[PDB]
Amino acid sequence: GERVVINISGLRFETQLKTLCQFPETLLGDPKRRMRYFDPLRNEYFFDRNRPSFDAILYYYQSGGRIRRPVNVPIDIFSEEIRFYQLGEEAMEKFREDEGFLREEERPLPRRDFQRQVWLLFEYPESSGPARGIAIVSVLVILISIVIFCLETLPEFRDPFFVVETLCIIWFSFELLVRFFACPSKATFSRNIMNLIDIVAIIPYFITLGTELALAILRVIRLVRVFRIFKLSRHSKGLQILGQTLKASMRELGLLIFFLFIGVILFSSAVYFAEADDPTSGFSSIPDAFWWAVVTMTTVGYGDMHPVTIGGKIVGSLCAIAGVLTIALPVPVIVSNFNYFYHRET
Amino acid sequence: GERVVINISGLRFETQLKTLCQFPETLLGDPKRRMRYFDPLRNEYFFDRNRPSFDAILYYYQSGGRIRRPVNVPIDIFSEEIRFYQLGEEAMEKFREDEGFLREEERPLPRRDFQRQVWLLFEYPESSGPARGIAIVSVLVILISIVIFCLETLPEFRDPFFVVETLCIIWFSFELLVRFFACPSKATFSRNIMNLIDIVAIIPYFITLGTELALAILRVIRLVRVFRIFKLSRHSKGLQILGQTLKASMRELGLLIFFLFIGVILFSSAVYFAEADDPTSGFSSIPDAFWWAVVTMTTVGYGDMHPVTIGGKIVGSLCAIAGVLTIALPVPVIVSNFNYFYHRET
Amino acid sequence: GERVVINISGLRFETQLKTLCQFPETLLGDPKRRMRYFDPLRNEYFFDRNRPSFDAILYYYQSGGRIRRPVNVPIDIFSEEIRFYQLGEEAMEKFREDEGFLREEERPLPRRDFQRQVWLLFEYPESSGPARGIAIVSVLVILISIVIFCLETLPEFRDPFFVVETLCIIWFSFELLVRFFACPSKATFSRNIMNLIDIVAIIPYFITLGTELALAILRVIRLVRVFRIFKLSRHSKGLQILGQTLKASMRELGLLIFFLFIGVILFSSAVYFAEADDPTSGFSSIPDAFWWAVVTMTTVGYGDMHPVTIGGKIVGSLCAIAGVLTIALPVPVIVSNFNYFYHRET
Amino acid sequence: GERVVINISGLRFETQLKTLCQFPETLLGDPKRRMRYFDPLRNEYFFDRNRPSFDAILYYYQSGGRIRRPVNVPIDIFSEEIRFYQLGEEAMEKFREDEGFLREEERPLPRRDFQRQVWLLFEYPESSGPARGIAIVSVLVILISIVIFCLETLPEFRDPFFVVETLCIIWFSFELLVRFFACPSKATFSRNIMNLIDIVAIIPYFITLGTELALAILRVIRLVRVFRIFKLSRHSKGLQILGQTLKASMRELGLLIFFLFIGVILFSSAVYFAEADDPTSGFSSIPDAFWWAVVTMTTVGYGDMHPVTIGGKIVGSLCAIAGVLTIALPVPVIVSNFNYFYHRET
Ligand SMILES: [K+]
Ligand SMILES: [K+]
Ligand SMILES: [K+]
Repeated sequence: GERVVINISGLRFETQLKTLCQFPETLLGDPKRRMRYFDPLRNEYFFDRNRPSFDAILYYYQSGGRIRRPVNVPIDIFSEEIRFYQLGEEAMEKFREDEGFLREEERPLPRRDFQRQVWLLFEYPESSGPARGIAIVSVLVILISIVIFCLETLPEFRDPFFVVETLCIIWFSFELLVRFFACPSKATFSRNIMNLIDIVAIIPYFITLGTELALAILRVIRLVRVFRIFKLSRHSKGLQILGQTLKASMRELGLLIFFLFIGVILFSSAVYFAEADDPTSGFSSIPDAFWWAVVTMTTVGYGDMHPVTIGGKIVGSLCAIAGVLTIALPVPVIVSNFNYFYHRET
Repeated sequence: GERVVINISGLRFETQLKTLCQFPETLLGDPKRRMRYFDPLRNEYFFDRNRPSFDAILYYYQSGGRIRRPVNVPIDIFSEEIRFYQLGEEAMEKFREDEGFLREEERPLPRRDFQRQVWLLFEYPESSGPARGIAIVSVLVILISIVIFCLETLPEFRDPFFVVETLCIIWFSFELLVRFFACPSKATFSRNIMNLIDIVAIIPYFITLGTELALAILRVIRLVRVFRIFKLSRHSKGLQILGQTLKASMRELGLLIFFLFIGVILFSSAVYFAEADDPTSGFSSIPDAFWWAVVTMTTVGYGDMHPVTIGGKIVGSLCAIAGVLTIALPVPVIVSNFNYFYHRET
Repeated sequence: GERVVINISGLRFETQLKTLCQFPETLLGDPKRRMRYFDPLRNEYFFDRNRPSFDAILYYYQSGGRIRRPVNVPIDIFSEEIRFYQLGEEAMEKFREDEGFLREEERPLPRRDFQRQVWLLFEYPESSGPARGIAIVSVLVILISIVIFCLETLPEFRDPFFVVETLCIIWFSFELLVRFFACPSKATFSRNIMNLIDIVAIIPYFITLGTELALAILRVIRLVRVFRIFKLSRHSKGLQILGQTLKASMRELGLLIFFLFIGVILFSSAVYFAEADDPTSGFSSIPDAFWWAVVTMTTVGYGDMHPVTIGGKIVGSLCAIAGVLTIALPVPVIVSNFNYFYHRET
Repeated sequence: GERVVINISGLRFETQLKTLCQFPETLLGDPKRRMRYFDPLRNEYFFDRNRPSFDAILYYYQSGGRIRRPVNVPIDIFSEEIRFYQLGEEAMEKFREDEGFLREEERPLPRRDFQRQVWLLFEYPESSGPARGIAIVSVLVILISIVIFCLETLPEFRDPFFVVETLCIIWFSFELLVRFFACPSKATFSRNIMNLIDIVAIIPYFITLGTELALAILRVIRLVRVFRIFKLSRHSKGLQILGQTLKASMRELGLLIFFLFIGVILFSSAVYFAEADDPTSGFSSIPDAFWWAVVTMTTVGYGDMHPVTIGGKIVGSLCAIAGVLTIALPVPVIVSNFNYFYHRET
């Protein structure tokens, strides 16, 4: 039933020896490290230190390791108070996990001299000079492949285009093979999103050459060749934050599309029933005002043609207001996700 | 005039025995449960516990049951401190009512073996496999009734449509009767909004069949058949949150419509008086610029036709600014109501 | 050099007798009211009370009347602690002036039996039944005068209109005379904004009748007859909050108009210089793209006609982005003013 | 091993004499200034003062000069507590640098009687009457030069314009020479942005006169004459805040333009591939839907012409939603920068 008096510069605390011996790897736990500060006469351990920090430290032992920082104590002061009390790296990364920093992982490096040099050359551009050369050459090759895609579909042209496209495909396949064979773990390579993007960027050229030298299919292939824009996400950090934002916000995008569908059916029905007994109106069905309701609710504008009645113009006024209301509701959640993932960098 | 000294790990509190005996059902109220911690020599009750939590607990007795959590104490720590002090379930749900959680109701179940099984089968879809089957069949029947409504009004057609519509009405009436006759309390059934929606979804078919086998009326009936979209609110949780948001925000919607009316009258008057002495302008009245002012203030756009004078274009510039200002003012209150009801789920 | 020990339920405070006698109208100031709580043996004044509240109360005397509420003490608890300490109504309305409530004025009533009855009948509608009758009759007369204004300017008509307009003017002048002759202070009557609005609502009828029974002038008079919409601000509380918002935000409205002017001159110059060597473009001057730049920056839309070059479409893309940026900057300050004046009601 | 007891009105603190002597220029550091408050009997220094402020002051010595204000202490109370403790102007501007006020610089004045008078006359308009006269004359000359620029390019005219333009250039060069020769430090003059703006405002007149009395070049010169709008930034404080905002937000503007480029390429590709097998569609290439995708994503509107298929209208619906999402993401960071630099004035 022995007690112990800990005096943090005038603010006197008291507890049991069991609570101090529950963590016998800290400053106050072992009976010899804390006799550094013991005063024989006053029977107390005088720590000329910080007082709100010590009431948080004393709660950590009582809570059996549950941790929190008081709201009136700054992070650096509390950090070096944890360090002074030598609570433990367990308690330190508990405090980090509690505050919410993502400082937990360090990705490995290949176990050889040759692999380490080519993997750090082709993967980490901040290292060397040749690394920045590979980065700038890669961004330029991606940009000219986009230009070749759009110029292919111009009507003055429809071969130099096949030669430029096959040079771009040679460079893409070359750096994909070099990145694959120089990686540390091949089990991780078929889980990165960017390596899947590079594979889908080089596939349709090879299947076109195969079936060409051996309706919906060829339209799918000509629209799947547009996924070479997403090869810029390796060199752009705002695009990676945009992908993280869009993955964290999938319920809000579904709600946006669902609310717009409900409003389009409702206001198309209303404007068609308001303009049926008028032979000079343009709405001939309810599936004919769908596009008018979409461009009125989003505020793009349908052009000169307008409802022609009085009830149709009252319905159009309500459609223009209701779209602003409908769209403005799930969008602050998506911009909060963006602000979170974006300022997480600092 | 006896005092009592309560020592929360060094932080010494003092009060009267009357204040402790005012709640004689707690830990400190009865004279035998709190002699667990009484120290005979120091004449104090040593609780090796949390200090800001205890100043809140000591205030609860003094305030005669008024409760609050200090701003520097987290909710779980204060919750188990209330639990340790055994303040009472009265004090615990007072603390819950103070913080503002809606954890108060549990809706009943029918008092029989048969009724409980069919009511939980047709009302709670998360229970069983047949429950999810009934849910998916119901959503599919609602969707094909919407498709039948719009395809009915196409002009290439205007019978398979009557057969599909009467099958949909048979399913709606069947599940309405099964939900009605299997419910616990029939006094609650004519107060849910969704049961009223189901009744209005099946009424106009039956009154059309009745008066057909026995202007504004038939137009009202053909526009009241569109309320089958709101039968999706039973299966969608975002739509229920949208209804709660729109009911909590009825003053702000009235202010939005009132501000837009004031602006439409004002800017229509101004643009007509700016373009009266010009024979090539299109505004022939003040009730002819109402629609131009609506689409300019909302930013939809009126199309190619524009004011034709210099004063008319100065008035149009001010209309385009004033609509943004007018609309942007009552909308943050509606999106705060949405964020409240939406994150209330977690 | 006498000290005094004040013991707030265990938390011991200490000060000088000079600091307590500096306010000798309070509980601790006079030497007989505070001997209610003095303990002769322990030489202290035991107040079984609230501890953070007492450190704020002890600071009030030291600061010579400067007051503040601690951030960890709620408003009702601190209010009744001020009341318990009987600091003074001076200190109580200092605390109210510090927190920022507008509970300071009570507007007078006429000093007679007859004047008090007609002034409360015609000014305060929440009193009686005839008061609500006068309110509803007034709103209906204002609404039919607005309808008469717009129907006057229709072209099928251009007398019942003169009879309806002269009945509306008789009612406006009647209630203006009754409100003027029944008011308590006639010095305040020519400072309310609403009485000036009523005078401007009845003036142009009388000057038209005078000069008619005795270009810019008559156009000014026909546009000054539109100020009868603002007679609804007496019966509407959202419109009064809108007027307070617009008066508090006059620097931000000037910045909005100035930023839009800078952008219109800049992008009109750029699009004209990008499309000068092309005979099929529509911009013939820099003062001919002013209206295109206004409707592109505000997002209303100019219609089918578009820049016709490549440099003109690059300039148009930048105009569409820059308007969103320019407009979005001074608008959160205006909506914060609105939220302040609007939630000030509760 | 001597200790010292400091009693802040009942709240007793304790520390070592080394910690107090570490700053021997303050109130508690020198052994004679603090014997003002020493009580010989109780062996303590009684400061009838503020208690949370003193725990912050005691931490300052322990942290070796690191400073912070507690979150529960207001700024004026803590300021005069620092002043009472005479911590030092070093500690006072450390506290100011910690809170984040920009009260650090005072710009010099010329070292002569004549230079000081003309520099304060032509640079500081708030001083005198002639200073405000120079300010109003300068703003009027800038405004008529803008009017001359636009009226020059009207087609009814294309000499009074050369005379008005040469008078404006004489005034600009005159005040530039007077401001240059009367300044204190000529090393600072070629680093202000506004003096560079004045030089670029007077250059192209002189090079036109030189090469005229001695394609892309003359188009560059006729578009560089538009930089006379930015001479209003000396007389306008909202424009200076806009320039500070736009310089602090250069990463967010690049992200806005990059996200819009990605979306334009994506939705142009999709709408062209959705409308290729239809001879009545208007999209003939992917570089022909670029402008439609820009005006649909920004909500300006493309006019009457619309996608003509069903897949094209589904793609157009997604384009109209995706632009709102894309644009709304980096814009709250720019408006937070604006609010910061704008309310920094108060
Ligand atoms: K538009
Ligand atoms: K728009
Ligand atoms: K349009």
